[PDB]
Amino acid sequence: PPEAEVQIDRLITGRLQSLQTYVTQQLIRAAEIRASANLAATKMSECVL
Amino acid sequence: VYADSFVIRGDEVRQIAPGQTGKIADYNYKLPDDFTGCVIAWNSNNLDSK
Repeated sequence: PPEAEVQIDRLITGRLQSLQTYVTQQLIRAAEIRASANLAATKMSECVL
Repeated sequence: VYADSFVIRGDEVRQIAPGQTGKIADYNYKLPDDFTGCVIAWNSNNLDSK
């Protein structure tokens, strides 16, 4: 354990950075999708009805 | 604080430290990994060597 803690720390740092990157990309893509969905709702309300 | 006094050989002095293991620091006296304190050792050939 005393010398495996460092390796586990390195792996934890790498995986945490990967997860943070994925979460940020998902947030940005979801914002874009929300903008497109607002546009689609506006089209549905102002064209169909 | 605590004071743990004993007599060990000069070779096994390195065994009294967090982390590394050995016959002395496996069944006789082992330090915690996050130990806080100091380890004090000195030569005593003139007192214990009968």
